[PDB]
Amino acid sequence: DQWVPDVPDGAFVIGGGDYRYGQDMTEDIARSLFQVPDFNPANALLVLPQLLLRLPLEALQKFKDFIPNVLEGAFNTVAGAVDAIMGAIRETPRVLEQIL
Amino acid sequence: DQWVPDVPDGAFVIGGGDYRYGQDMTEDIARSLFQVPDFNPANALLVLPQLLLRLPLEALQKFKDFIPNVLEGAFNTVAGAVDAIMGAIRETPRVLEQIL
Amino acid sequence: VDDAIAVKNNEVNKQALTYTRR
Amino acid sequence: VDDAIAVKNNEVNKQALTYTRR
Amino acid sequence: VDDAIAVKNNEVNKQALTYTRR
Amino acid sequence: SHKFEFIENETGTASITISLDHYLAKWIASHKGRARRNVHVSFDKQGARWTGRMDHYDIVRTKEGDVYMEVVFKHDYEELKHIYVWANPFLRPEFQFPKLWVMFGPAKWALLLTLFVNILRLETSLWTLPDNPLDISEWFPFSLNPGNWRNIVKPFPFLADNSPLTIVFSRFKSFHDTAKNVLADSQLTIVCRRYFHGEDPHPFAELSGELGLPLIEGIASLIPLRHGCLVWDIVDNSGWGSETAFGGSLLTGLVRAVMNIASDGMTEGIDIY
Amino acid sequence: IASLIPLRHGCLVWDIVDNSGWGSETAFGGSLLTGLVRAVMNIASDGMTEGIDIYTGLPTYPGEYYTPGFLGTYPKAPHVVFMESPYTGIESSKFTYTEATDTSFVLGGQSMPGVNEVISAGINMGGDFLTSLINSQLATLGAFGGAIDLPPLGGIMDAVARPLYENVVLAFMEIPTLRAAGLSLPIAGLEDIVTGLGDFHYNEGWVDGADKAFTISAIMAARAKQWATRAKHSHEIQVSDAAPYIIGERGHGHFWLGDRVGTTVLGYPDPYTIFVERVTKLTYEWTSDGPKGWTITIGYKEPEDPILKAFELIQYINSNLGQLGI
Amino acid sequence: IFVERVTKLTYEWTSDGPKGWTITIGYKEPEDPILKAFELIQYINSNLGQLGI
Amino acid sequence: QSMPGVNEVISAGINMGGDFLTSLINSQLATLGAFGGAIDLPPLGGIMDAVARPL
Repeated sequence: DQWVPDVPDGAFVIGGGDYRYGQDMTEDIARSLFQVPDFNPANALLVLPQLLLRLPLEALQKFKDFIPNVLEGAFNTVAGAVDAIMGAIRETPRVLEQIL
Repeated sequence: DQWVPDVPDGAFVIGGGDYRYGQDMTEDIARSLFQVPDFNPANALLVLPQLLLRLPLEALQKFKDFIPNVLEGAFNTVAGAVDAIMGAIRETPRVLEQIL
Repeated sequence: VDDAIAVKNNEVNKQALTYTRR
Repeated sequence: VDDAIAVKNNEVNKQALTYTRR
Repeated sequence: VDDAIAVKNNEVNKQALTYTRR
Repeated sequence: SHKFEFIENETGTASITISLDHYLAKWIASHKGRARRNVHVSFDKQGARWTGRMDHYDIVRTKEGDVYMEVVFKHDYEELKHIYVWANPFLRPEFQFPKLWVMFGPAKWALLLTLFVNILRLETSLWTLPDNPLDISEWFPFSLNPGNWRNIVKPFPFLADNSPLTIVFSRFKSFHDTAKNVLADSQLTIVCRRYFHGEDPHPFAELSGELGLPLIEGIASLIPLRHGCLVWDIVDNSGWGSETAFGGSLLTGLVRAVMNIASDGMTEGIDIY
Repeated sequence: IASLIPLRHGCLVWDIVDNSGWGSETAFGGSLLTGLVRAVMNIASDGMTEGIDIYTGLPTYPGEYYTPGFLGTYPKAPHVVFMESPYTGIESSKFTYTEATDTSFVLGGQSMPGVNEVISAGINMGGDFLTSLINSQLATLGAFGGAIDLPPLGGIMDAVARPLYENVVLAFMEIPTLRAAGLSLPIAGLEDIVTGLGDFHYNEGWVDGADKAFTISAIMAARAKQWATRAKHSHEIQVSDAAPYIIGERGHGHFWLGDRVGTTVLGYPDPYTIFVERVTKLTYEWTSDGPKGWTITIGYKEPEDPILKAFELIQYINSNLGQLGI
Repeated sequence: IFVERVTKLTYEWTSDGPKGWTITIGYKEPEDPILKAFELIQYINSNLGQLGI
Repeated sequence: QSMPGVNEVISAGINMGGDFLTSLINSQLATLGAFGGAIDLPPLGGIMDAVARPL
């Protein structure tokens, strides 16, 4: 019949999804979703966009009025917003720029 | 008789209060209470005191020991505390003060 | 005897509707 | 018969004070 | 008689097990 | 046989036992025969009227050979158990601010307005609220347009409401659950009467004056109500806060008294007249 | 099969069976004069209204209904009628009709998943990026010892704001229904016509939320409350076994638990009408005097003993009370 | 004289004529303990509905 | 419900991660390069903890 419930986010469907009806879920994979990565000064700017990709789009859209030369419609999706934010990063700390 | 309960905060009373028994309430008005305002470099020091006015006195009184030339009893109310905190603002960033 | 218990059961069922909605 | 049901009811109303309070 | 109320009580006790457990 | 029960601030019930060869028992059984499927009763005696809606019916054949129908009805009070007091009646379910419905006022006004705003919601009304929405002078001409409504509140003048000052609050409670404690602590009765055309007077008619003229002329034309409209009211049948009696004697009569809540809110003084 | 999939003596084998062909082909009613009316149900695009479509073709039968020694019901073709016409064999019966109550369902209490989070994130981002913007370009606080950076504000704003926005947005739903105006209903005689409750009806009923079902699907939670509040009939009958009908499993009896069976009601205004519903309960009793026969409940019926209706409400409470503890 | 409010009225009629009125004066608990149980179950269901919110 | 302290230890570690990461980046590695001047990356701990909480 014409009415069917909407599939909930992450619900198991025939074939088991990614984690095979949950049998392939582990504590390591689960902790990787909510924990901040192990980071150090060699990794930090690769770690930053992995945090920004967690964020809802209406949080990231507070940066739209600050970034110069944003690409047309980039803030319409989260991956486009994070690409716009990383496009604005300059590789020297704010204090050195202001001394210079 | 001599006992009457205290009128609760925001309760409707005869005449309907500000929002006319809640009929004049809208999502735009209600969101203006909990959303942070839309801000940009031209508005930010006008936006800041609107955030400070949300705060309880227990939060704002932790600035009292730092601000010079405070008026007598100014931190006894929220509007008086925000007026004292905005009196402590200087129109240049902390790094430029420290370089000079 | 059983019919008297049955009559009282029917009256209680009619009075339970004060306290319930199905 | 209905008298015996009335007596049984009064005994249960009393025992229900173990399990209830206002 | 007390026995007729006791018999029906015993039946309700066996049907209440549909709805409760230890 | 028939039986009917009235309860203060609770759902009474009623029942009729009838022969299956009665033409009205045939009308109750034939749900094909009713386009508008619900069945209502009224019992009228000495100016009192029990009205209610059928919950179910049984057709019973006993072992001994007796065949009969039992019809069971719930009193019109049951409407209040199927009406919910939303946090804001004037907004969609998708957005509910402020998070609590809260009202302070005389108890009769505070309960009846909390009902009236949910009746406005249920009747899909777009009416702008006056400063006092229960003042009858605001309801006409061509203002409230109540002519099609199933339920309405009896309006009254605010300056005459002596019922004790109180707080009514809900976040999606039923109206019964909302009013339960307020009615009990204020000692108030809610009452409902269905308006029947051609036998009742108009529900809002009153003759106040020196000459006893109608207070609003043409009130049936100005405030039309459909046949069967359920008019809600609250009545002060315990004068505990003004003048009444709690006891007395057959020899010397009842002792007149007043109760007042002292400033701790818990203790009540009794003053004898 | 027995060597490849060994199963021990006593193994409890679980299955789910479709004894109500409601979404494919079945019957909800008919007449002793002209037969049962074959029909189908479909849920229309709102999730709440069910359409009934009536088959105009001549009835067909499942292939088992030709086989030697078979007895039993398939929901495509129910056959059993308990007649309460003259020469009935039923000892006693109660037939009950309950009207539909509620006409719109209200759900909720908590905002949908992520709604509170998205707001709180915006307040964290706004307060922490504002004093970052101010400290970086615009201003500083002149304290007794020199300049001071204004603190990050996002945590304290989020704190003071939480009581004002938590469970405000997408926290409730109202789902409407065609009950007042008109529907076709799976009751004998209501399948082809349109009837509504009338202008006077009960307005709202609350969908219970203790397991949070509305956050998975609000329509499905209201489907369950619609079902609990439906117009329904039930018929409880006391009858001796194996004439006319054998009671036993499919292949051995004419019907079993869950099967669609018909019956007629003695004093009903249209004496040939067959009400059809599913067998929900069977009870058998034997004494030192022989059998008492079967108690059959056709359709869904509340416990007749009101104490068992008290136990049924208490079972639902202890289940909801358990999830509120989680 | 004890004065209190009429909290319940009930009228019953039969093929034998009227049985008259049951009047409850003041707030009395239900006489049948099963109805006392259904009253406490109504109270719990009202509370469970607010704990879910 | 988790044993007491378990939810708090996780929340504390997420509050430390975003706040110390952006402190490290603003101290030594980068700036956000806005239309005027330069901008510090805002403290991220509170917003991480908020969006992580239901998980």
